[PDB]
Amino acid sequence: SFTRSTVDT
Amino acid sequence: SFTRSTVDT
Amino acid sequence: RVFKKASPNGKLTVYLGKRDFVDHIDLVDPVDGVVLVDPEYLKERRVYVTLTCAFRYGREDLDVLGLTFRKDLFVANVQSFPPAPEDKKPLTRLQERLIKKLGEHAYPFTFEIPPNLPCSVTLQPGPEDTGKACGVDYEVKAFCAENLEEKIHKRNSVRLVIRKVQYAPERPGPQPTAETTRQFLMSDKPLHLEASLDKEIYYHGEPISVNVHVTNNTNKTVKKIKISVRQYADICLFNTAQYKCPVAMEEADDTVAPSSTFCKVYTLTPFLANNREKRGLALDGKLKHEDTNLASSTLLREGANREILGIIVSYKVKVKLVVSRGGLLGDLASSDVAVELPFTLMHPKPKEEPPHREVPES
Amino acid sequence: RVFKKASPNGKLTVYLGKRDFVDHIDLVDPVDGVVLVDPEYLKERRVYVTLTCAFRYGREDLDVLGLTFRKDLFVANVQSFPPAPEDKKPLTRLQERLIKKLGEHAYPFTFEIPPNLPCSVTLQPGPEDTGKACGVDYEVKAFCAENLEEKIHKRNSVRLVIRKVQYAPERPGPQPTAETTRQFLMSDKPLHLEASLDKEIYYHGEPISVNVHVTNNTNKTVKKIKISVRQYADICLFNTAQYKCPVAMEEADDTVAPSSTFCKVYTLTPFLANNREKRGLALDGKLKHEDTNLASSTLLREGANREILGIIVSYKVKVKLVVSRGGLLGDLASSDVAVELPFTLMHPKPKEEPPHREVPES
Amino acid sequence: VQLVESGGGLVQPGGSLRLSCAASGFNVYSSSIHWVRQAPGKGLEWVASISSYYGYTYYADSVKGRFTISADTSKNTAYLQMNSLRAEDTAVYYCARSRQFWYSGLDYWGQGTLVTVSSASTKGPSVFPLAPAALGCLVKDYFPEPVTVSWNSGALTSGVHTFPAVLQSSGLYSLSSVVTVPSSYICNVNHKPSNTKVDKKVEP
Amino acid sequence: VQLVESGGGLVQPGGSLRLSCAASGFNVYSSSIHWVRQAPGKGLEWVASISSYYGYTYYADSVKGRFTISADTSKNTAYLQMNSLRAEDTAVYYCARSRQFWYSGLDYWGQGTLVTVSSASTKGPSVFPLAPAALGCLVKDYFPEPVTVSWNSGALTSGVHTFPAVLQSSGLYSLSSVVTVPSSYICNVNHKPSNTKVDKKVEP
Amino acid sequence: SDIQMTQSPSSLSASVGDRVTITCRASQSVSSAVAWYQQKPGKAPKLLIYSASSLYSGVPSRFSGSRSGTDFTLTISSLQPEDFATYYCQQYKYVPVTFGQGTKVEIKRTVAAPSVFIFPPSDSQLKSGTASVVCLLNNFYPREAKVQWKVSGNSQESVTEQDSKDSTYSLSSTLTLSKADYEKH
Amino acid sequence: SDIQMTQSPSSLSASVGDRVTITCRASQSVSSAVAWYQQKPGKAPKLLIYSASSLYSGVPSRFSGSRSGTDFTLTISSLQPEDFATYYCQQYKYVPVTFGQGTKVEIKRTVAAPSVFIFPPSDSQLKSGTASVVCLLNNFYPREAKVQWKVSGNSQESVTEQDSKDSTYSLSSTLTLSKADYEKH
Repeated sequence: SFTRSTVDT
Repeated sequence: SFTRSTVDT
Repeated sequence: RVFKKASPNGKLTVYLGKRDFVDHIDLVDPVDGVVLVDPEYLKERRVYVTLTCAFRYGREDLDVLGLTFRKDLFVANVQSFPPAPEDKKPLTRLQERLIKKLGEHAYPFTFEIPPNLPCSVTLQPGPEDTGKACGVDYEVKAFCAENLEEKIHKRNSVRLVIRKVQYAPERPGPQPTAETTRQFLMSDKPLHLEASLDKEIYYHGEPISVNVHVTNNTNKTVKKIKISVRQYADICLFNTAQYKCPVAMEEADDTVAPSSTFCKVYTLTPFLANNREKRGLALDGKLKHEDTNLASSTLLREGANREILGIIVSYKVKVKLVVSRGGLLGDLASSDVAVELPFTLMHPKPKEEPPHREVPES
Repeated sequence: RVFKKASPNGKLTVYLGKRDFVDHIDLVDPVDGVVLVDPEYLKERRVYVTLTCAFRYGREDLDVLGLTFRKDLFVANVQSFPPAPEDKKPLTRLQERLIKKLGEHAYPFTFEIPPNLPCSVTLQPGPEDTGKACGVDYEVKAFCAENLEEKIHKRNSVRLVIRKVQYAPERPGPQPTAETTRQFLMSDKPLHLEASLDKEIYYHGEPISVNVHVTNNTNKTVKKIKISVRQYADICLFNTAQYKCPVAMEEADDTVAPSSTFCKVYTLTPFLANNREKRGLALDGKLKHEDTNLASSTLLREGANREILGIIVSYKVKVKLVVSRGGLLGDLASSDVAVELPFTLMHPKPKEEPPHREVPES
Repeated sequence: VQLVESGGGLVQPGGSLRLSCAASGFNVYSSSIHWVRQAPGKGLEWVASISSYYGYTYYADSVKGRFTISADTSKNTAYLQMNSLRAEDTAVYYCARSRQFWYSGLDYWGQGTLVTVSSASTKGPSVFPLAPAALGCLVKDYFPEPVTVSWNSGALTSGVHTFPAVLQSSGLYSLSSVVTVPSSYICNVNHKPSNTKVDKKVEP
Repeated sequence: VQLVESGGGLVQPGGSLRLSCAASGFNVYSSSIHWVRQAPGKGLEWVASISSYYGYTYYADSVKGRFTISADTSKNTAYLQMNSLRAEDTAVYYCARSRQFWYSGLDYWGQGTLVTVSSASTKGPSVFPLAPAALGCLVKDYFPEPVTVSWNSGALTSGVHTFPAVLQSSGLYSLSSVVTVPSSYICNVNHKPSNTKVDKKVEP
Repeated sequence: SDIQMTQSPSSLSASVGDRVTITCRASQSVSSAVAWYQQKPGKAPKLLIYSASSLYSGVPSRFSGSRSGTDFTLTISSLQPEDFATYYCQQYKYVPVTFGQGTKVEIKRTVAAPSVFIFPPSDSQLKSGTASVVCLLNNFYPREAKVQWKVSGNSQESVTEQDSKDSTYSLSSTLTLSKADYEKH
Repeated sequence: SDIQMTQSPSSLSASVGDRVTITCRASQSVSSAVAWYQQKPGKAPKLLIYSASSLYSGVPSRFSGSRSGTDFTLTISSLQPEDFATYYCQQYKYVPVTFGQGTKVEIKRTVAAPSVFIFPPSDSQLKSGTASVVCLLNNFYPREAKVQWKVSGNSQESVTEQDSKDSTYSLSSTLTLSKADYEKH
C-alpha cells in the first residue's frame, strides 16, 4: 500500500 | 520643361 | 516618332529614340541619341553627355521632407562636341536620319550598358512622402562646360529618365513541384504534403493556380490551410538586406480528418488595388509619378552567384497547414507544415508598342 | 534507515537503501536491494526482479482520461530466488547487513544502470489531467512466477519508483560571453551588442545576473530591451522534437540614442510560482504527486554527439533589442538584434541528506 | 473568348436597371472592361470604365452620379447600376474589353443589349389600308418595337419595301410597308408583345 | 548574512502592526522565511511561513485569518500583517530562514522584536521604601517595561538582587529590588518612557 | 479634357477597286493614340487599327493608317465588297475617351429617276379621327432628295437601306394632320 | 495533523563534565525529521542538530543526537560551561511545525539554607490606600521552595536568575491587600 521505513540492526 | 515629341523625316 | 527635350536656355537639345531599353541578359540594347548644339553662343567649346545609374533614397534620420541621398552605381560619360577622334563609333539606323534632318550642327552619342546591372525598380512611397521616386532609375544628362569638374548650371543641362526592362522568356521552364514530409512524436506515421503550380512563368494579372495534396496519416487534425504569394526583394547598397511582403493571401477553412487524404485547387492573383497601403513594396520603374504594377522578377545571369547591386525582386508561393494542438507538449511546440513554390512574374515581349505612361490620362 | 514495501498478499517484500541514484556521467550508482520471500507458501519456485525505464505519456486522440501508453527504453531483469549460480555478484556494505537481520530467507539483487540514459524528468500536467505523471521515470519491480512470459498478478508484485539525478559539477567552467554585430542598409556604421553572464553554473532559486553593453553607431534608436530565460527540451521517442518555453522574462524600456553607448546589469530568477499554468513545462522527476522545481540541466557525455533517449533539458538567456522602424522599407524588414547565452542550472551535491518529498507536508 | 451581356429591357423614366457582362475567356485583373452606348441612328459614346487591377472607375460627365460600375472577380462579371434613367438614355449598350498591359483599343465587344426608357405602355398596332402603280399599308400607334410585316402571307416578296419605323411626338412608333403591282392585297402584320396578327386588304 | 526585523511596539487590542524582516545575504526564492513568536517566559511557537519559489503561504490555526504574510522580492524583505490583535498575542517575534532545497531546520534567526498588546497607557512608577538584615525598595503601578533600578547611584553593587518584574491583574507592572547590609539608603529608580528619576531613602 | 474629333466626310460613296480615304481631326494633340473601328449595321464594332498605324491581327492588309500632326487618315487600297460599312474614329489619350461622328461607305450607282407617288388617306381614316398622307419616292439615287408638301413642319420621313437587287433608296415622308385642318382644303 | 512533542525532563541540573541526556517524544511517527535548538536567555535560538542525527556546521562535536522509534535523544558528552542554556525540540514533517516545551540546564551546587525575611508595609503605604507585604528568601538552592502566607490566593512571586557569584536563587513573594482587610488583623 505504502512504502514504510525500517532500520537495519 | 516637358519632353515633347517629333518625327524624323 | 522620337522624344526631344530642350534646355531652359534653349541652346541645348537632345533626342532619344525610346525610353525603355530591353535587357536580353547577355546583351543590352545600346543607348543612342543626337545632341543639337549651337557653338555660336556656346563659348565653353565642350559638350559632355553622361549616363548615370543612381540609388535615390530618402533619409529617416533627417526630418527634412523630399531631400534624398544620391549614390551612383554606374557612371559613364561620352563627349560629343567637338567630335572626339578617339570616340569613333558606328551610327545606328535612327541616328543617321536625325543628323540629316537637323543639319550639320547635330552630333551623336552612344552608350553601352554593361550587363550585371540593376533594372529600374521603384519602391512604393508612403502617404506622407512628397519627394521624388525612391529606388533605382537611370538618367541621361547632357551639358556643355569647360571641364568635367566645373560646377553644373541648372539652365545649362537636360535630363531624361530612361528605363532598363526585362520581359518573359519565350521558352517555359520545368513545372515548380515541391513536397514535404513532417514526422511527429506520438506516432511514426508521417504527414505528407505536396504542392505544384500549373506553370513556372505567370503574367501580370494572370491568375495563379495552386494544387494542394495532403495525405494525413497522423493522429492530429489539420485546422486551416493558408496560401499566400510573397514578394522577395534583395537590396545591396552597403550590406545585403532581405525582406518579404505578402501581396496576395487566401485562407481556407478546409479540415483534414486523420487517416484521410485531401485534394483541392486554389486560385490566386497578385494586384496593386489591395496593396496600396503596403509601404515599401517594390514596383516597376516610374518616370515621374505614374501608376505601375508590381515589380517583375529579375532574370539573374545563370548561376554566376554574383552580388548584383540595386534591387533584385523574386516571388514565391507558400502553402501552410495549421495543425491542431494539445496533448503532452501543449502549445509549446510548433507543428505547422509549410512549403514554398518559386515562380516568375513578368510581361510578354511587346510586338511594336513599348510600355506607355498612363494611356487613358485623367 | 531503509525503505521497505510489501505485496498485498504479504508474501513478497523488497528493501531499497535509497530512492535517488546519483549519476556521475561516466558511472552510475548501482541499484542494490534485498528481496524477502517465503517459499513455504510459494509454489512458483522462481522470483524475478526487473528494472524498467519507460516513457509514460498520455494520448490526445484517445478521449479516455488517465490511460497512458508505456514505451520501455531500458529493461533489465535479475532472478534472485533460487540463487542463480551464474548470477554471482559482490554484496554491498548495506546489502550484507540486511540479510543478517532478516535471516536465511532473504536474497539479494543488484542492477547496473548503463550510461547514456535519460534522467527522471516529469512534464508539468495540465489542470484537466487526472492520470499518472508523464515523462521518464524508473521503476523496480519484484514478483514470483513460473516463467517470465506468464501473466503477472496485481496481488503478487511490488513496484517502487526510483530516480536518477545529477548534481552541479565541482569545477566551474568558462564565463559565457556572446557578442553580435548587426550591419544596416542606410549607413555602414555597425550596431554592436555584447552580453555576458556572471558565471556558467547557477542554482535553483539563485538570481541570474546579465550584463548588457550596447554600442550604437547607426542612425536608428533602440526602443526596448527584452531579457528572457528559456527552457530548451529535447524529446526523442520516435523522432527528435524541439520546443522552447520562457520561464522568466523581464522587459526594460531603456532607449539608446544614436552614436551613444549603454551599459546596465539585469537580474533574473526562474521559479515555478509564476509558471504554474505553462502546460508541458519540464520538471524534475516526481514520485507520486509532489511539488518539484524546474528540471535541472542534463550533463551530456562530452561531445559524443549521441542520440540520447528520453528528455534532455537545457537553458539559455536571450538578450533582444527592439529597433525603431520607418524610412524606406517601412515595417517590412526585421531589424531586431538578438543574442543567446547558455548556462547550467543544477543543485549542489548534498552532503548527507538526499532529496526529500515535501518536507513540511500540509 | 466571348463577351455576352444581359439585363436590358423597357424601364419607366426615373427607374433602375442592372446590366451584367459575363466575360468569358479572360479575367478582369488583366483586362479593363468598358461600357459603350449607341443611340438609335447616332454615333458611339463612352459611359463607364473599370480597372480592377488598380481599383479605378471612370464615368462620363453625362452619366456621372447616376451610373455605377463594379466588377465581381469571383465569376468574371462586370455590372452597370443605372439610377434615375431619363428619356435620352435610350440606346444600345455594348460591353467592351481592353488590355490592361497595355491599352490598345477596344478589341473585344459584346453582342449588344437594348435599353428603352419611355413612360408609355404596351399599345396595339393599328392597320390601315392604302388604296392606289404601287400598293401600301400603314401601321401606326404601336409600342414597342418590332412588328412583322408581310404581304400575302409571304407569297409576295418581290417589290416590297418595308421602311424602318420612326418615333412620333406622342411616344408611339409607326411604319409603312409598300409594294409595286403593275396592273392587278393582304397586309399581314404581327406584333409579338401584343400577340396580335391583324391582316388587311387594299382595294381602290 | 544576517536577518534583522523592525516594527514592533505597543499597540492597543484590536489594532494592527507591520513587521518587516529585511533579509540580507540571501534571496527569498532559494530560502523559505518563517515567523516564530515566543511568549514571555514560555516556549517557542510557529505562526506563519512563506515559500516564494512555489508561492505557498501557511499560517497557524491560532492566527488564521488575522495574520497575513507576504514577501517583497525587490528588496528581499518579508512582511507580517497583523489584524485584530488580542491580549494573548503579546510575545517576542523572531524572523527565521530555512533552505528551500531543502528544509534542514531554522538555521538563521533574527535578533527578535517585542510586540505588546495592552489597553493600558503609559503610567508613572511609584517608589516606596522598605524599612528593615536586608534593605529593599518596591516599585509598582508602572508601564511599560523596563525600569532602571540602582542603589546609591551605582555605588552599591554588592549584595543587590533586582528581581524580574511581573504583570499584575490590573495590567500594571511591578518589581522589587533588595540589598543586604549587616549593621549600617538611596533607591535610584529611572523610567525611560516617562523620563522620571525618582529616588527614595529607606530608614527603620 | 474633352477632345472633339471632327471626322470628314460625313458620308461618301465609291465603286469597287477605288481608293478611299477618311480624315479624322483632333481639337488637341493626342500623340499617336488613335484607333479605328468598323461597324456593319446591326453588329458590334470591329477594331481595325490601333496607335494610328499598327494593323490589328486578322485584319486584311488593304487597310492602313497614317498620322500627320493632328490629322489621322484611314486609307483602303482596294474597296472590297465586304468593306462597305460605317467607320468610327477614337482617341484614348485623355479621359473621357471620345469617338468620331462616323462615316458611311456605300456602293456607287448611276443616277436613278425618282418616281413620285401620292397616297390619300383611306376611308378608314374617317372614323379614326386622325388624318395622314404619305408621299412615296421609289428607286432614286443618291440618298439626298427634295420633298415639297402642299394641299409647315411636323413632317416625318423614313429611309430604307440600299437593297442589293436595285442599289437604290426609297423615300416615304408622311404628314399627320387633324380632321378639321385636313378638310379645310 | 497536530503533533504534541512531550519533552522531559522539564528542567535538570548537572555539574561540569557530566553526561546530560534529554528525551523528546512525538505523539505520531515523524520519520527522522527532528531538529534541536539552544536558546540562551535573551538571545535567539541556535540550531544544533537537524534530521535528528546530523550535526550542524560550527557546532562542537560534544553534541549528539539519536533516534529510536518515536523517542529522540539529545546527548552532551562533556558539560562545558557554555552549554548551560535552554534546549527545544522541533519536528518539521507536518504543518504546523510544533516545538517542544523546552528544558532548562543549570549549574549544580550544594544545598543552601533559605534565609526568610519579612518586610511590613512602610508608612507611605498608609496614604497610598494599597497594602502589600513581601517575604524575602535569599540564597537558597534549589529553585523549588515552599512559601506560607499568614497574618488564600492572589499572591505574586518572582525568581531571579542564578547569580554567578553565589550560584543561588532568590525568592520574593508579595501579597497585595485592601486597607480594610490589612487592618483586620
